[PDB]
Amino acid sequence: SMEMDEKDFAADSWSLAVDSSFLQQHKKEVMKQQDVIYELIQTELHHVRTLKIMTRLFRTGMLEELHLEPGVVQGLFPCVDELSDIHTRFLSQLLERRRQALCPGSTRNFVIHRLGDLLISQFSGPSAEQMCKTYSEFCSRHSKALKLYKELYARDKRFQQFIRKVTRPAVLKRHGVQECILLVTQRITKYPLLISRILQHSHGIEEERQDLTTALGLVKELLSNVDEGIYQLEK
Amino acid sequence: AIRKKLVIVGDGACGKTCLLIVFSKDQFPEVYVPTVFENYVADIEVDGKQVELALWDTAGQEDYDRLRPLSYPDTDVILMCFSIDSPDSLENIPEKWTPEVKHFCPNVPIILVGNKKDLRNDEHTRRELAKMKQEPVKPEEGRDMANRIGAFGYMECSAKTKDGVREVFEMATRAALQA
Ligand SMILES: Nc1ccc2c(ccn2C(F)F)c1
Repeated sequence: SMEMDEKDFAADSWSLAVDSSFLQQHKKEVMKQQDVIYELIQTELHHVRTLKIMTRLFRTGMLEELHLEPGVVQGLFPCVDELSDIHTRFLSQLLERRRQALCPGSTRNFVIHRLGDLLISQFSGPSAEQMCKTYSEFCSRHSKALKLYKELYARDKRFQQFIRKVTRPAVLKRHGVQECILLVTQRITKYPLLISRILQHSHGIEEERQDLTTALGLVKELLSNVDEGIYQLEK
Repeated sequence: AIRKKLVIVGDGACGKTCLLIVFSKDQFPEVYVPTVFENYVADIEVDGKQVELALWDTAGQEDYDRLRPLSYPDTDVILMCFSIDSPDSLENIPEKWTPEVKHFCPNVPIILVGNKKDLRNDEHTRRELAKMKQEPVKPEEGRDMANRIGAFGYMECSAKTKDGVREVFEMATRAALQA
């Protein structure tokens, strides 16, 4: 995570992120729609941060400090590079929509009016096929990953010191290895709840209401395909 | 501080996301109530024992029977939630949720929690429920269901007013600590 993005998303809501004088210029309904759009981007930023802890902090640390066998590290963090690539791309498109919307002379005041089209693009075509394939593989390897982790933690002393060392800082309190895996798995099922609440406050422009309705269905189709392609592997 | 894991289960409208938010913030959100809960590690001291309780939600996983059980591994206590303003969410407890939680979490203590107890004496709630020939869940109806499913205990709370919220999570910590 970068200081610019953390600062832009430090507030608990869009209503508290923007200047008070800018907030006053908007209707109650627009403030509610923006609050939920901000929550979606803030939680996506947290999600991309979670995948970076898994790749840079855990995966890379095990390869360089512990010199663990690449197939062991793969078993622990299945599809982490593909997952990181899907969500860093999605996050980039969301922050670019926020950036274009900023008022001239401001780094915090903005209103996103066309989120729907970005969501339809992400959850359709090749990007939807890649999310479906990646989560079906990741989720099918979830139990095998936790079992491999517990075995290593209980049988190797150098692995235990490594884990205790890298997860010691307060900023890693919710981000242990197993916690990161469950955070990633639960991410996909958060999207329909967020999109539906954005849709509830997006009745002003008919085109936007239709785009968000299409996007909601594409997310549910994706979730249904991932759910149906899951089977827990067992070693 | 030992580490324990808590998972909240129940229907979409049982109010489980709001309970996790009010507990973790120790405040009912004044400006904005979040749509989603990611995770949280609570520092709880119950009966002189310090515990790190990791809190998890299952909201969004109700329709996906193969994604949902991925939240269960190594759970130490289950908060099985229902809404007091919804007699229908109480019906789903022994049929769908209890057999699932006993299959994926054998021998794990379950606390049946009655959410939204503030609506038990809300007139809008009482009039609306009468159109479908129903009424708010009585405290004894909750106790009987908790006894029937073999729950560790039965508790009630109101996320709106924070009443009974701290006690729910303190009792969950106590249950997670037992053999
Ligand atoms: N005996 C058994 C096996 C699997 C079960 C249950 C209840 C839910 N599931 C699961 F597949 F979701 C019960």
